[PDB]
Parts: sequence; structure tokens; C-alpha cells
Amino acid sequence: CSPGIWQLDCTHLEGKVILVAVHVASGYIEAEVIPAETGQETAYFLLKLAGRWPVKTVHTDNGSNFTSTTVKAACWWAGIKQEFQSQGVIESMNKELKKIIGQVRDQAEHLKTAVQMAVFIHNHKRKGGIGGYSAGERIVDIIATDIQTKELQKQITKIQKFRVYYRDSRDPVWKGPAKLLWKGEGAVVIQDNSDIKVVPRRKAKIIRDYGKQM
Amino acid sequence: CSPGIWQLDCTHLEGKVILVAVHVASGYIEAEVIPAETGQETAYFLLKLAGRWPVKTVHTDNGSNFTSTTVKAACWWAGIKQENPQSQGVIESMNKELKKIIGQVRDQAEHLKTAVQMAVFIHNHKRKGGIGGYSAGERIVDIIATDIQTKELQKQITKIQKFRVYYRDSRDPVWKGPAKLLWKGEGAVVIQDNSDIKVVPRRKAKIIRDYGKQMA
Ligand SMILES: Cc1nc2ccccc2c(-c2ccc3c(c2)CCCO3)c1[C@H](OC(C)(C)C)C(=O)O
Ligand SMILES: Cc1nc2ccccc2c(-c2ccc3c(c2)CCCO3)c1[C@H](OC(C)(C)C)C(=O)O
Repeated sequence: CSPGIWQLDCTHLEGKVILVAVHVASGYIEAEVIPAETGQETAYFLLKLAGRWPVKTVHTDNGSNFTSTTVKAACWWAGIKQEFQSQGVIESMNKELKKIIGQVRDQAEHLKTAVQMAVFIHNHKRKGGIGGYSAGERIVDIIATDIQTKELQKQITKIQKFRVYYRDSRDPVWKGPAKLLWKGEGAVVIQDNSDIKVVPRRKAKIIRDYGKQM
Repeated sequence: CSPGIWQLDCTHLEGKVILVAVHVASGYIEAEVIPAETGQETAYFLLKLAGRWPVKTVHTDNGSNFTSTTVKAACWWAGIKQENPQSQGVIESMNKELKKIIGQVRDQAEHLKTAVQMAVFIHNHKRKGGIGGYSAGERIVDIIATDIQTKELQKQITKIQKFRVYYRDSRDPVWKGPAKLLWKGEGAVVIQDNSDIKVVPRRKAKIIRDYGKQMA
């Protein structure tokens, strides 16, 4: 739901403009200084960005890079789909980054260096007492949760699909198929959507094979 | 100790050289083709690298940019540190491998440099049949994930180590030694004589924080 959704902010800068990227949840940013701003320049960055983190889609604030044919072309290479107070605050988070580049501006002669550094700052950035909650942890845990979510969901999908049929004890009629909570050789646990029940394996019936979508 | 370390190689192609930045264990790779190769140029990518993921260290027996100070300096602003022989050999093979990959990408792509960025996306995004991991890029998030949990837990051991508890045993008998609590069960104590692994009732054992003037 929340994953794979990132937000990109254009930067109008002294000298060269730059563009910054964040999964709104991750908090990570991979902003680059742009030697020249072009819909065609944008893409190469997007190409790199996609490798480090898969993004299903990115909402865009500005039509002009999206209008640029180049941009769209990359979204199809990737499979990334361009999408048509919080962001004004994220712009203020980028402003904070600008202020960060400012807090480091004196430190650095090359602005581009200051920006990447700034990125290193948002990253690995604790808030007050650290309390874990690492900005650096970003959604990286959410990535893992998603990876696991993928696995679990997979074993899950095989079960959700399957149908197991049980017959009420002392009832000629056999109850309609339902998802099964547990499998044992001696016994099995299952849940009717309406009610949840556990039954003897000898009492238990199951349908092993179905195959589609290659 | 291994996750922090990453390995970077740059191999010239058609004269122009790309900079390549793999995380060794994951094998996840980020490479930036450099318009010009300079130590300063090397560093900027390095800067980026540190932002994308922390790298404890990287090794080159000799680097021209490595010899160049600026690069090292950055490593120090990073706190990253410049420096299994068989894998290291494989790494040069990995450098070569991507080029082969690239050869296929070129008939596909308009500009080679743009083509290279794609080749890497493919390598990282590519399952490898999912054999090392369902994705090699996936292996990285995991390794990082394990570490995260490891660090908090490691810290758990640091906080735990500090606690100091003694054991009554029978009240009349004295208690021979200091104990480090393995776990706290309410109404109970989970402790370990380094020599022996044991557990006992809460009332029997009183727990005293070792600390004096901790920042907590
Ligand atoms: C110059 C150029 N002109 C274009 C004009 C119209 C539409 C697309 C492009 C692309 C392009 C964009 C995305 C992309 C790929 C190619 C190729 C596959 C990945 O997605 C490029 C490419 O150049 C940039 C990457 C700098 C934009 C290129 O040819 O290498
Ligand atoms: C031009 C330049 N010249 C140097 C000469 C000697 C030593 C360091 C530098 C640094 C530099 C490198 C790493 C770094 C910081 C600064 C500042 C702190 C973080 O690490 C830069 C920087 O520029 C490059 C990154 C392109 C090399 C800069 O913009 O200041």
C-alpha cells in the first residue's frame, strides 16, 4: 500500500538546478545536482534511482519533466508508472536540507558536495534522544517486512485458494469448503468464514491440484 | 564486520572508465560512470555511496584516487576507512561480467553510459534465479536488516551486562559469586554463572545496577 511510492522535488539553485527523491515513508533522499535541467537529463538519475530501490510509482509536482518524452520512456523500462500541507512541509524538509546545505555551505566550496552531504545528513539522522526510529532505518525495515510479506502472502495465496471440505460429526451433509488454519496427520484446524472449527483428519477432506496463469 | 565493508572497482572501456561500487556480501552494485576520472570525482560518488548506505570500509591494494588525498578525507568525514582471496578474484570477474551484460544492453540502448546504468539495474533487480536470494539486491536489505536487529540486541547485551545480581540459594548459606542476568522473569530471575546456566526466585535475589553516573 504505502511502499514503492516516492516523491521528487525540483530545486531551483544558485548555479545549477538539482532534483531530490524520497519514499515519503523512507525519508531517504538521493538528490543529484543537474549540469543542465532537461527532461532528458532527469531520466539517467531515475535510472540509477530505480536500481537502489524499486519504486512502483512517483507522484510528480511538475508537468514538464513528465511531458518530456524521455521521462516516460524510462518509467516503462523500469515499470515505474508516472502518477498525475504535508508536501509543503516535505518541501520544508527539502528546505531543511537546503538549510543543511547552508549549515555546510561555509564548510564546502562546491555546492554539489554540500547537497550530497546534506543527503548523508537526513540519512542516518536521529531525532532528539535517538530512540531508534532511525531516519537511516528509513523504510528499510518496511522493505524487509514487504519481502517477508511477499513470502508469507505466497504461502498464504496457496492456502487462500485451496478448499478443504469437512463433514459435521453425525451429519450426512458435509460442510462447504473453507480456508484451513492448521494441518496435522492426526487432526486439522480450519476456519469457515462464518465460524472457525477443528476436525479429525479421518473426518477431513482436501483438494490437492489446480494450475493456471502459466 | 563484513556488511560494513564494500568493494569498489573501475575498469576503462573505450578509454572512458566507469566507477563501480558493489556491497560485497549482497553483491548489490551501484556504479557511476564519471565524465572525467579524478580523485575528487571518485569522492563524490563515494559521498553518494555513504548516503545510500553506511559502508564501514573499502579496499584497494593501490588506487590512484586512493593515493589522492581528497578521497581519503571524505572517508574520514564519513568515518568509513580505506584499506577470502577467492571472492576478490571473483570481483574482477564480476567487473567483467557486467560488461558482458552490457554488450547485450548496447544493441538495445542508444548511449552506452545510459546503457550501463540499466545493466546494473538489471543485475541488482535480477533474481540470479533467486538462488543466492530471491533478488541479490534483496540480499542486501536483509543483511542490513539482520544487522539492525543485531545492533539493538547487541546493545541489549550492553545494557544487560551492566546489571549486577546475587543469589540467596538457601538463606543460611552465603552466596559464592556475582551473577550476570540472562533474563528477567517476574517473581523470578534468569542468570548465568559463566561456569553454570541457572534460574531462581525473585525474592532470593536482589538486583543492583552496576552503573555510577551513567548518561543512560
Ligand atoms: C537521448 C534520449 N532521448 C529520448 C527521446 C525520447 C524518448 C526517450 C529518450 C531517451 C530514453 C529515455 C528513457 C529511457 C531510455 C531512453 C532507454 C531505456 C531506459 O529509459 C534517451 C536516452 O537518453 C537519456 C537516458 C539521457 C534520457 C538515450 O537514448 O540514452
Ligand atoms: C574540492 C574539494 N577539494 C578538496 C581538497 C582537499 C581535501 C578535500 C577536498 C574536498 C572535500 C572532499 C571530501 C569531503 C569534503 C571536502 C567535505 C566534507 C565531506 O567530505 C573537496 C570537495 O569537492 C569534491 C567532493 C568534488 C572533492 C568540496 O566540495 O569541498
